[PDB]
Amino acid sequence: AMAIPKIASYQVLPLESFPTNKVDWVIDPKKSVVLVHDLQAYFLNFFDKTLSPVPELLRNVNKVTESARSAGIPVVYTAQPANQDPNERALLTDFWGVGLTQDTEIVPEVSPQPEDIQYTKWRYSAFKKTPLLEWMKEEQRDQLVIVGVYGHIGILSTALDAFMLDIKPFVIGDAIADFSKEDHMNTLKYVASRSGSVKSVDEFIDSVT
Amino acid sequence: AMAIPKIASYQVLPLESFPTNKVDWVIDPKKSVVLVHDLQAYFLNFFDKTLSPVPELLRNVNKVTESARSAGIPVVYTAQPANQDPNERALLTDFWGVGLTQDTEIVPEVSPQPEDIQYTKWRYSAFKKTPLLEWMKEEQRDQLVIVGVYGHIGILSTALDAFMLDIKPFVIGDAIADFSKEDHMNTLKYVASRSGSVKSVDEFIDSVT
Repeated sequence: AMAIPKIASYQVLPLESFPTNKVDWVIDPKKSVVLVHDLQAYFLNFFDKTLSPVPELLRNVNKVTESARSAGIPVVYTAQPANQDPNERALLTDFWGVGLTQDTEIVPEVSPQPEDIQYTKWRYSAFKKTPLLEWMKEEQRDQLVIVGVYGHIGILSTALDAFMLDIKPFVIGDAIADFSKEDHMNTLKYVASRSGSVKSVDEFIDSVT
Repeated sequence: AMAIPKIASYQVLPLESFPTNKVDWVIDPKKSVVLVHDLQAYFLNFFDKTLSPVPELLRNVNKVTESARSAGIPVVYTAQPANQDPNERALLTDFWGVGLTQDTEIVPEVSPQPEDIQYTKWRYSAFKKTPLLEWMKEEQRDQLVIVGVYGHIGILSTALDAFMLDIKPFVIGDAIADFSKEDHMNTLKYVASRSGSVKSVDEFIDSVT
C-alpha cells in the first residue's frame, strides 16, 4: 500500500493553458449541481496549505459555491468517513492502506452552509454507494460542476461515471488540485477530449449570473 | 463530434517497459474471467490491420482465450450494437457521433467459441447497462482479465469500474491496442498505479496453466 505523498507545491494552471473543449455544452443554472469533492482536512493536509495551489483552490471553491447558492444551484459535498470497515473499503486498502481515522471535517474555509447536501464517500467516484445519481434525477438536474481534490483520481472517476450515467460533467480547472501540475493538466486534457467539459471559475460565474 | 482517427502503426510495447505493479494480486484460474473488449471489425478497421500492433494483438488475444478455455476460465466478449437509439447513446454522440451502423461482428481471427458469453456494450465501461457485475457475482469470480481496444477509453473505464465494484482488473499490456503507443503506455501507467494490475500474456498463461 502507498501513502498519499507529501504533495510538493505548484502553480495554478494559467487560464490560457486550459485544453480546448471538444463539446460545446453550456452550464445552465436550472439544470446544474455543484459538487465539492472531498475537501476534507485529511486530504488537503498532504499539501503545505499556505502555498499554491491550495489558497487559490479554496478561494475559487468559495467563488463557485457562493455564485451557485445565489443562482439556486444546489451544492453537494462528499467526505470519506473515518475507520472504514475493511469489507466496505475493499480494494482501496490494497493501494492506499486502511484510510483516514480522523481529520474528516470539511476545511473551515469552504465549510458547508445549512441548505447544502453532504454525502458519505466510499470510492473514487462520487456516484458509487451514494444517492447522487437518483437525487440528481429527482431534482431533474443533469449537469455536474466539479471542484475539489484530487484531479486524476476522484475528479476523473466522478467525471467518467457522470458522463456514462448521462450527466454532463464540467470540471472547473482553476478550482481543483492534484498530486502535481502534470497530473492536474492531464486530468483536464482527458476530460476535455473524452468525458466532459473543462471551464474556468469566471466561465461558471458568467453562465449562472 | 470527433471521428476515431486513422491510427498510425506502432510497435507493441517491449515487456521490459511495462510499468511496475503497486498491488501484488495474482491471476487465479478459479476466480477470473477474461473480457475481450470491443474487438469488432468497426473498431479494428481504424488501423491498417496488416501492420503492428494488429497481427500481434490478435495472436496475443488468441493465446489468452485458448489458455483461459483450457483452464475453465469463462470468456466474455463485449460488442457495441449498430444504430444505437439516440436516447440510449446519449452523451457519446457529442464526442463520437451516431456510432457504428455496421461491421458489428467480432473480428474473425478472435471469433467467439460456442461456450463464450457475448454482451451488448453501451458505454466506455463494460459494466454499464450489462449483466457483467451480477453475472461475475453469480459465478463467484472477482478478477477481470482485460484484452482488446482502446486502452485509454474502454479498457481504462472498465478497469476503474471493476476496481470500484470490488472486482480486481488485470490489463494484459501486450494484448491491448490504442490510438498511439503513448496512449497505450499511459493507460498501463494509470492502471498499475491507481486502479489495477498490468500483466503480460506469458504471465497470464503461467498463472492459469
